[PDB]
This record gives sequence, C-alpha cells and structure tokens, in this order.
Amino acid sequence: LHIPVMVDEVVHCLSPQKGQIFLDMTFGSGGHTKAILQKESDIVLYALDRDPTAYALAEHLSELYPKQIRAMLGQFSQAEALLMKAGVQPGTFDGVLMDLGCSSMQLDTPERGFSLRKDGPLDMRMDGGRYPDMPTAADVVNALDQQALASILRTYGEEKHAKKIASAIVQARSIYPITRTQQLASIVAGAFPPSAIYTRKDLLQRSTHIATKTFQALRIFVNNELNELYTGLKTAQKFLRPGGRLVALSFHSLEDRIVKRFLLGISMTERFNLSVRQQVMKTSQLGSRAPLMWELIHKKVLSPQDQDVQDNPRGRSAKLRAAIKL
Amino acid sequence: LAVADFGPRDTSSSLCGIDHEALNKQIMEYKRRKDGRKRAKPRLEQDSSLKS
RNA sequence: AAACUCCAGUUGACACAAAAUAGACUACGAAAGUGGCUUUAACAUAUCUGAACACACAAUAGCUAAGACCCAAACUGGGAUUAGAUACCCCACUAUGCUUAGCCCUAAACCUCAACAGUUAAAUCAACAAAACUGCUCGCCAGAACACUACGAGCCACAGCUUAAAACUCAAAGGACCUGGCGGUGCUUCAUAUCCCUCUAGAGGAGCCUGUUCUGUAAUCGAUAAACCCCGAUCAACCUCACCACCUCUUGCUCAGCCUAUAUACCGCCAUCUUCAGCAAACCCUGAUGAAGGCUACAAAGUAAGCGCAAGUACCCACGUAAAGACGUUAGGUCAAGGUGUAGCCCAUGAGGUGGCAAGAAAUGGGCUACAUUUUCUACCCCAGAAAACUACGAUAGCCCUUAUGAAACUUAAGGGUCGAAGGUGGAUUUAGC
Ligand SMILES: Nc1ncnc2c1ncn2[C@@H]1O[C@H](CSCC[C@H](N)C(=O)O)[C@@H](O)[C@H]1O
Ligand SMILES: [K+]
Ligand SMILES: [K+]
Ligand SMILES: [K+]
Ligand SMILES: [K+]
Ligand SMILES: [K+]
Ligand SMILES: [K+]
Ligand SMILES: [K+]
Ligand SMILES: [K+]
Ligand SMILES: [K+]
Ligand SMILES: [Mg+2]
Ligand SMILES: [Mg+2]
Ligand SMILES: [Mg+2]
Ligand SMILES: [Mg+2]
Ligand SMILES: [Mg+2]
Ligand SMILES: [Mg+2]
Ligand SMILES: [Mg+2]
Ligand SMILES: [Mg+2]
Ligand SMILES: [Mg+2]
Ligand SMILES: [Mg+2]
Ligand SMILES: [Mg+2]
Ligand SMILES: [Mg+2]
Ligand SMILES: [Mg+2]
Ligand SMILES: [Mg+2]
Ligand SMILES: [Mg+2]
Ligand SMILES: [Mg+2]
Ligand SMILES: [Mg+2]
Ligand SMILES: [Mg+2]
Ligand SMILES: [Mg+2]
Ligand SMILES: [Mg+2]
Ligand SMILES: [Mg+2]
Ligand SMILES: [Mg+2]
Ligand SMILES: [Mg+2]
Ligand SMILES: [Mg+2]
Ligand SMILES: [Mg+2]
Ligand SMILES: [Mg+2]
Ligand SMILES: [Mg+2]
Ligand SMILES: [Mg+2]
Ligand SMILES: [Mg+2]
Ligand SMILES: [Mg+2]
Ligand SMILES: [Mg+2]
Ligand SMILES: [Mg+2]
Ligand SMILES: [Mg+2]
Ligand SMILES: [Mg+2]
Ligand SMILES: [Mg+2]
Ligand SMILES: [Mg+2]
Repeated sequence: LHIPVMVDEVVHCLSPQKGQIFLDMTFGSGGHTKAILQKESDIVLYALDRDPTAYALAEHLSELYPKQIRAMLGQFSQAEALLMKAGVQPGTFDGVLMDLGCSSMQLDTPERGFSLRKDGPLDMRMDGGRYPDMPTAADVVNALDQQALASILRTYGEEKHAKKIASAIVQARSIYPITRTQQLASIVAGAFPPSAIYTRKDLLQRSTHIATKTFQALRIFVNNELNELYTGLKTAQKFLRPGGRLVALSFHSLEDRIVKRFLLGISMTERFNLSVRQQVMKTSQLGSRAPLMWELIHKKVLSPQDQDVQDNPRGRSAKLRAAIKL
Repeated sequence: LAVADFGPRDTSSSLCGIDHEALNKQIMEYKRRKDGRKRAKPRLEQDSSLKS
C-alpha cells in the first residue's frame, strides 16, 4: 500500500473548509483527494488525471460522495478547456493540488510498463490508450538518433553517460526491437562493465539499477511532464481564486525548479544552481525582477519526515512548495 | 529625445532544453513507416634503409 | 532579506586594541623576527670549522590557567542564493589574534645559495636559476613508490612531535628546456555580399515538377555534413541496362570473357580549404657544432635558383569577369568512363533472347507556378478598352480527345476540351547578391 505523500502537510496547508471549491489536477490513485474529502464533509472538489484508469477510479469513488467530488480526464494543457466547458473560467478555486510524478498504481502494475524491475510492455505512458497514437517509450528509443536520444537522457534524466547509454540503445534496436522493460534495462547495463549494474546509489544511499535514469528520462519525454507542468501551473493560476492556497509536490529537481521559478517569477532560461558569486559576476557585466504574484506559505521547501521516508521510500524526494495567489 | 515628436499622448522549447516539437515529429514519421588498439612508439618504428 | 531603531548625524568625553605618512629607505638581530614615543639595561668571541639527540632559542596555528575585549574571526545561529545541503554574499556572535604564567617545537622556518678563506686567470658554462671556480671543514645523499608511513625509542607533546624502515610492486621516476596542441587565456586589429545589425529578392506555408530518404517490389549501382540530394544523366517507354523471372549457348564479337571484391593497391579526371600564399631544394651563418634559430633600410646574416601567387594572356580597356591557383589537408569522390595491381568466377560471377520492375503510407532537398490591382484579358509593344472574389486571381495537376516521334505511347511531348482545387504573401530558421 502507498500512503499519500505528505498528506498531513497538504491538508493543513490547504485547510479545506466549508464554502470553498478546490481542484485536483492529478487524482491518480486518489489518496490525497480522499484525504481532502474526509476533513471537510461540506467541501466541493474537482479531479483530473491523464490516466483513464485513474479517471475510472474517481468515477467509481464518486459513488462514495455523489457531488463533493467531480471526476475529469485529460492532461494539464487540456484541463482549462475541459473545465472551460463546465463554464468555471474564473474558477475561484480556493486551492489547486498539483501532485506530480507517476502514480503508485501506474508503477505497481507491471502491465503499464513503468517498472524496470518487473517485465511489462515498454509503454511508460501515463495515458491509458485514451490517445492510441501517443508514442510510447519503445517508440522513442527505436526512432531517435544518438544525438537526439542522448539529449533526452541528459536533459530529462540528469544522466552523465548520455552518449554511452544512448549508443547501446541504438545498437540494440538494430539487432532486435526494444519492446520490453527488462530488455531496455539490460541494454543500458550493457553500456557499462557488468559490475556497474548497481554501483550507482540514490540519495537514500541504497543501490539502484544503472538504468533508473533512462526510465525517468523517457517517462518525462513520453508524457512531456515538464512542458505540461508549466501550462498546468499557469492554468491553475488563472483558475485560482485570489487568496487561494496552491500546493505542489516535486519529487525530482527538474519539476521542483519550475515550481520554484514560477512561484517566484524567476526566468526559466536562467542558469541553474546559481551561486552568490555567479550572481555578482552575472550582473557586473551589465552594469557597464517583476512583482511577485504569490505569497509562499512556507518559505522553504518541506520534505517528508525521515521516519516516513523509510515507510514510503518512493516519496522520499517529495518537495512541497505552497503559495497563495496575489 | 527632447526635440523628437511623440505625437498625441494617450517558448517551452527552451524551457526543457530540447526541441520537443522536432523530436516528436521524427517519432511520428517512424510510427507511420512501421505502422582500443595498440599504437607503436614513433621512435621505435623499424627501418630497412641500412639493410638495403 | 534579516538585523538595529537608547538608531543615525553633529559636538564633547573616552583603550590592556592596532601602530597613516616617513619607508622611492634596505637598517637591526643567530634565526624566528623587528618600522608610534620616551628612558633604563643592552647587541658573545683578537684563527677558523664543530651536534636530529648536549645547551639555548624558534612565525602562524594549538594546549593549560587567570585577565582584557575596540576590531577581526575558525565554529555556530539567522538571512539570502540554490532543485536542495555546504561554500561563495549579508547579519550576529564564539574559540582564537592581546596580557600574564606555563607548555607545544612545527612552516614553501626559502636568498629553495652550509661555515670559513681565497681567485677573476684558465675551459665562461649541460640547461634554467643567481657570472665561473679553488682550498678547508662539518652536515647530508646514493632509482621510483611504499613513506612527513610501520615498529622501537625519547619527549609537560595523548587524533602530537623527532628519529625512521621492510615486504610486496614497477622500468622507469625525476630535473631543465624546445616544439606542438590547448586555455571557461591577455591585448590588438579584423571579415565587405560578410561573423552580427543594416539593403533587395527569395526559401521555409499551397499546388505542381524533380532528387533523395523511407516503405514497397521477384527486380540495379554510385554520390550521400561542410565538399550528396535536376549529383554520374548536355537525360531510363524497347534499346540504353549494369537489375528480376524464365529459357538458351559453351574456345564463346576478341590469341576469350567478367559493370566480380578491393577507390584502404592505383593511373586517369576531380571535390575541398582556395573568397588561401605558401611549398620544396641547394648553400651560408648563429646557438660551445643541443633540441633549435636566422629580422631591423640612418639595416644587426642571410642568399644565387624552382613551383604557386604575381606578371602575361582570353573576353569590350590598364577595369571587371573568366582562366589560373603550388605543396599539403579530408586513406575525400570515382575499379560502373576507360586502363590496371591484387584476389576470385570459367557449364558461369561469362554470353544471348523473351517479358517485367522502376510504385507511394509518407518525410525531406532543389526548382516551377501562384496567391493578384505595380494585378487579369485583348489590341499595341508603353497616351487604349474591359476584367476585378464562389462564372475573379490561381494547375505546366486530374479526366477526356486529337496531333507529333516511334515498330511499339493509359504512359513521352505539344495542342484542344472539360475541370476551377489548395493557395489570400508563409513560425523557428535560412539562401543569394556590391
Ligand atoms: N500532465 C498531466 N496531466 C494530468 N495528469 C497527469 C499529468 N502528468 C501526470 N498526471 C497524473 O497525475 C498523477 C500523479 S502521481 C499520483 C498522485 C495522486 N494524488 C495519487 O492518488 O497518488 C498520476 O495519476 C499521473 O498519471
Ligand atoms: K604609526
Ligand atoms: K611605509
Ligand atoms: K622563497
Ligand atoms: K604554446
Ligand atoms: K515561401
Ligand atoms: K584518388
Ligand atoms: K576503373
Ligand atoms: K581492378
Ligand atoms: K521549394
Ligand atoms: Mg527588514
Ligand atoms: Mg663555532
Ligand atoms: Mg650527528
Ligand atoms: Mg645545529
Ligand atoms: Mg628539528
Ligand atoms: Mg613557537
Ligand atoms: Mg596563544
Ligand atoms: Mg565585530
Ligand atoms: Mg573573543
Ligand atoms: Mg598591544
Ligand atoms: Mg620567513
Ligand atoms: Mg655549519
Ligand atoms: Mg650556456
Ligand atoms: Mg629510494
Ligand atoms: Mg609534518
Ligand atoms: Mg609519525
Ligand atoms: Mg610509535
Ligand atoms: Mg514549399
Ligand atoms: Mg539510388
Ligand atoms: Mg552507397
Ligand atoms: Mg563510396
Ligand atoms: Mg563528405
Ligand atoms: Mg529487354
Ligand atoms: Mg529497360
Ligand atoms: Mg555481369
Ligand atoms: Mg580516396
Ligand atoms: Mg587582351
Ligand atoms: Mg586583368
Ligand atoms: Mg574560376
Ligand atoms: Mg595568375
Ligand atoms: Mg574512403
Ligand atoms: Mg573494371
Ligand atoms: Mg550473368
Ligand atoms: Mg476563373
Ligand atoms: Mg490542363
Ligand atoms: Mg502514330
């Protein structure tokens, strides 16, 4: 079982109260959505997900609360149109809970293809066939050139060995099609000496497969999570009430940066991890930020309790960024 | 600028860092189609001029 | 931002902290060190050398105890930046820097030059540093690494200091210098249809033509980043043809033949920098006759020749445009122009006949025609009349029918008829032109 990550913080943060309408742009399993419909019995809630399996769960769970929860299906970009059909263009949503990442059910079910450990079709697509033409991870690896595929790994996977892990994929695909998760994992391992398979470690300091950065990289290029995250936040702002509390959850750095640089106005094209020294050097050259539209409830990113991390290691990297619209 | 007459006075491609559009265009075309060695030290290179 | 707001400014009072200028001086001391003022004491030796351990010292940091505390400041806390943590930045503050009394005994404690005496003549001298040496004495060294380590021993030192190995391992390690490459290297001047902006017309969007890719097919090959992509072709209905299927021939058009492999064996002919100005010899001289170097015009070691540039020539000039453009670079292109080295086939990888492929789910390059009013049609070749939005502009496309060529034409070309589509001047990007 997967407990909703930081459910206690997200509930306190949004303080759901009677007379307030809320949105959920990532229903998924619905653990967070259900934790929010428990504290306040008079709450109004809206749900959304990219997975039709997740949208069916919400529809089945809608029986528990007939109108307090309203289920919707679609991507972040398509969310505004879907909600615009309802007619809530101003929205006046008190809070938008934009949980991020892959659902526990999505990656616990081997058929969905998200787990390298198990053997499933190399789908790695949050979409559940709602768009049967949407390329899957298998398609991405078999088509793109080394330079193109290396960029996917480098930019989205934070993978130093992008050229080494991409060349192995290019050679492997020629010999046979890459259609299964384990088939890819073995190819990526084959780019390195056999001992490399578990040399790398996580921040938890527990050995991880040497292809855990290629499964994350493709997952984010197949589902365009990063570009869809920028529109998703923007749409929330337009549909978010003034004085309404937004709450995001970033499990990896790339998504965390966008949430940080969006709630603070920082340009998305600035250099990453800028030090104070570099900031001085940057502006010294020019010598020769706009008003913020948010009020961060908690100034610094929250993180899961160390005890809770061991119980749910999947959510160890959950960085909660809360803000109030201005 | 003081002399001048002003008249009567009243994307995501860079965000990710990859050409996500161009990458997904090549995949669509694919979907349609289907559906070291030793080097000798130069000073030690052997010559036969003296033997000739 | 935080912090402060008994804050900040003026004025006055006020140090156990630190000592502008002088100091561009180069002094004192054994070294370490010593640069505000005064006073006291005071800077060993009438031959030199003489210690890891004796004797006495020894920056900074640090230890123990007691004081001082302006300012600085490891650490720590807060703020900020950061995906986040630490650091870099900001604020506050501590050990510590100070005094006293004990320790600790280290430094790139380095003029990286042991002390003393002597010489400037020999050879000046591997190199660099810092001109080259002689006598004499003490200390020290004997491949790299292991190793400022282990053990032993001594020490007020207890995560310490001093002295200091061996085994296993290697064929180098190392010093100086030269060249090249490279620098998130300095400065300087640059590109002239160009690196960017600026100027004009385009490409990228539409249709069509054409190449390529992919897919398809029993059914060629080669080119394929710049430097491939209307390229070998100044050109494929048969032929061409090298491909596929079937059939046929065997000293075969040839004193046979092979478009069989290898352009990474080559000649031949070229691409490319080149919208370059350099390349290769023969000598001479400098550096001690080292790797190397060789220019000063009021000239200081360079020079008599070759190739390219240049000149000259072609076109309408002496301008411009052609042509030319070395060596070298990319084992660049071409064995399928022809020839040919090497390897392979010889009833077959050779030769001949018949028929056939040469398509489009698509993607992409180049071009053509357009989207119209500076336009469309007609007359005229520039003083006109009409057209001008769903019967306008717009196909060189589709379909149908003629004609031309041919033995052969749904197929190639031209013409006519019919049809009247997308397109409404095209994002990122990009081509050409003085
Ligand atoms: N661009 C997007 N638009 C909509 N839903 C998305 C999305 N990207 C991811 N998602 C979905 O959002 C969920 C995030 S992970 C699951 C979190 C959820 N609150 C839970 O019940 O666990 C997944 O269901 C995922 O498929
Ligand atoms: K002074
Ligand atoms: K001075
Ligand atoms: K020194
Ligand atoms: K150099
Ligand atoms: K155009
Ligand atoms: K050649
Ligand atoms: K040939
Ligand atoms: K040959
Ligand atoms: K074109
Ligand atoms: Mg403040
Ligand atoms: Mg003496
Ligand atoms: Mg001794
Ligand atoms: Mg001594
Ligand atoms: Mg000593
Ligand atoms: Mg001392
Ligand atoms: Mg002290
Ligand atoms: Mg202070
Ligand atoms: Mg103090
Ligand atoms: Mg003092
Ligand atoms: Mg000193
Ligand atoms: Mg001595
Ligand atoms: Mg000399
Ligand atoms: Mg030795
Ligand atoms: Mg030491
Ligand atoms: Mg020791
Ligand atoms: Mg000992
Ligand atoms: Mg076009
Ligand atoms: Mg071809
Ligand atoms: Mg080829
Ligand atoms: Mg070739
Ligand atoms: Mg090339
Ligand atoms: Mg024939
Ligand atoms: Mg033919
Ligand atoms: Mg043949
Ligand atoms: Mg060649
Ligand atoms: Mg002439
Ligand atoms: Mg001329
Ligand atoms: Mg020419
Ligand atoms: Mg010439
Ligand atoms: Mg070659
Ligand atoms: Mg031949
Ligand atoms: Mg044959
Ligand atoms: Mg018309
Ligand atoms: Mg026609
Ligand atoms: Mg005829």
